Amino acid sequence: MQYKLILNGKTLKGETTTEAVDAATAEKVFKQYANDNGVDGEWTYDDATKTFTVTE
Repeated sequence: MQYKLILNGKTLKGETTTEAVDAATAEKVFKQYANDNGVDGEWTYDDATKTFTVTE
């Protein structure tokens, strides 16, 4: 599957589409992108919308 990351705060607000395949892998990819850009913090995910949020 393809998963959407919403990054919300600090450095940037926006949505980046990563061809992340599965849930597990997308957490490891998304922790990296988040920490790469600054917004290390709390994680939420919703399945039905293919949606991951890095929230303050």
